[PDB]
Amino acid sequence: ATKAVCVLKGDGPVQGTIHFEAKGDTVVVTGSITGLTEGDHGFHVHQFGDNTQGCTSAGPHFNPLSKKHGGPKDEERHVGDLGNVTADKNGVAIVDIVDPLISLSGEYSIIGRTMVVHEKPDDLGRGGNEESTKTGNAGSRLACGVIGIAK
Amino acid sequence: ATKAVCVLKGDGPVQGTIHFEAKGDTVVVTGSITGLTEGDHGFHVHQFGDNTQGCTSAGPHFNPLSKKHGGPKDEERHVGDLGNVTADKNGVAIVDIVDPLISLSGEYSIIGRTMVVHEKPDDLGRGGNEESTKTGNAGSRLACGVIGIAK
Ligand SMILES: [Cu+2]
Ligand SMILES: [Cu+2]
Ligand SMILES: [Zn+2]
Ligand SMILES: [Zn+2]
Repeated sequence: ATKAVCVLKGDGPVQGTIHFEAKGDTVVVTGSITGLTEGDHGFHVHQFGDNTQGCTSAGPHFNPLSKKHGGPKDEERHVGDLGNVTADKNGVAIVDIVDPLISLSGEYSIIGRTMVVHEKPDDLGRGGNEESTKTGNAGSRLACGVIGIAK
Repeated sequence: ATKAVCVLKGDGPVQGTIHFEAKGDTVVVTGSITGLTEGDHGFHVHQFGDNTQGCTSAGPHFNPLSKKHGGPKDEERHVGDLGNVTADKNGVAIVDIVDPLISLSGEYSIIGRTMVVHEKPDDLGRGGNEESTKTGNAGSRLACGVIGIAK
């Protein structure tokens, strides 16, 4: 697929539609998430597209290369590290990311995996603690969805 | 990619969890669906893992070989044609299917696509009207979910 889509849903007020498009050796991510508290929220691709137990069953951050948690710009990051999405006072976050590590095909494709938007911001592996270089301290999983093939 | 899972959700009471496992050269599908009316219900893999408009956006049945709709045992069928699941009087349908066309990797992969359970029985393409050759007259989509990679 050169195109993918993900519908984020959770137990609370957070929902959103995320679009993915392959361009060169990058994936352009677009869309929006509504119902968010003003400010930043971690935005990551988790390993499994398993929603049997809410967003918890999605597992760890997609990390096929076995590296530590970082920000999208860092060389030392998990493939699923897409940084933070920023919500305005109205609680809407317009997503716009161009990532060079995630892919929509091949060994480490993200199709069939889970997109997760977190409760708190992602400190990009710079919080100092140990929960910083594993998840970036983004908190619980507000909404999530399995990444699917799009027309 | 040897295991996959799908959580079926809809506007109504129908829900269920479907499991997929690559065993040998085939794919074993198991699980259960609840909240169904007693009797048969179409059970298919639709082309897109797009839930932006409910089960509607999933598109037509997955059909990479460009064939007409049929039953799972027919030569002429869509790759996504898994026939009917049968609900007992308590509204529970136990899924136990092994299928020769679907796969969890490559050209026939259903990872990232949508599993749908229909309101009415699939006539296995033998209804005699044009609709039979497309959807088996299975009708509306009661519940669906994107097929994701499982641990
Ligand atoms: Cu995360
Ligand atoms: Cu169908
Ligand atoms: Zn990470
Ligand atoms: Zn069909």
